[PDB]
Amino acid sequence: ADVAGAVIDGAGLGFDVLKTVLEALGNVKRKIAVGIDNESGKTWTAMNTYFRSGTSDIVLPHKVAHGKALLYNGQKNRGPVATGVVGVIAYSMSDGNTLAVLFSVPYDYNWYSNWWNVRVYKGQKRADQRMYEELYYHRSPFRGDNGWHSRGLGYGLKSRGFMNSSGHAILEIHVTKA
Ligand SMILES: C[N+](C)(C)CCOP(=O)(O)O
Ligand SMILES: C[N+](C)(C)CCOP(=O)(O)O
Ligand SMILES: C[N+](C)(C)CCOP(=O)(O)O
Repeated sequence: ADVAGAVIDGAGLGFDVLKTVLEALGNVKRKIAVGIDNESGKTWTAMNTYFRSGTSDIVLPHKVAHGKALLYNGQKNRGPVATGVVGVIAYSMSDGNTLAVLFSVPYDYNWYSNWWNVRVYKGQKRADQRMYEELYYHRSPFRGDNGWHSRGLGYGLKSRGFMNSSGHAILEIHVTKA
């Protein structure tokens, strides 16, 4: 089966492949499978993931051509620590701007919920705490509510994505030319 870390045909991205990626992480309380389909017309080059909470043992897929999707994952920090998997993925686009994707899969659903977001930043900006705070608090993230959400991104692009509500999370995003 396709694995986290791979770049696949973007038409092959879907819940089945992400479920498999999520299952392959085994028995961990909070974990996420992330798939982002690049149909933007331009190549993305990975910069970094800012992990606010949690970690990954997967290399952030380096080059993602138009027509390809990346597969990735993250998991809570090891041991009983009551924290989840929360972070921002940042890819450079060939126009000199940055594609940023927020994911948040909190430890405690009594206080918090799943959220995600997608935004293009002007210039080359590495993912960091400031970007996490902007995307989570101020830039209208979407709830992981087991439903799809669309939004135009500017820069000739639009996004359509889905995230479920539970702590074994899947996040599937398609970035297409608007
Ligand atoms: C809930 N949060 C997203 C604001 C902070 C991080 O959550 P957690 O990793 O402590 O659960
Ligand atoms: C602060 N806390 C993480 C122990 C519980 C949640 O409080 P709040 O951040 O929902 O106000
Ligand atoms: C994410 N948010 C800051 C826009 C809404 C509040 O969500 P949460 O932190 O209470 O789960």
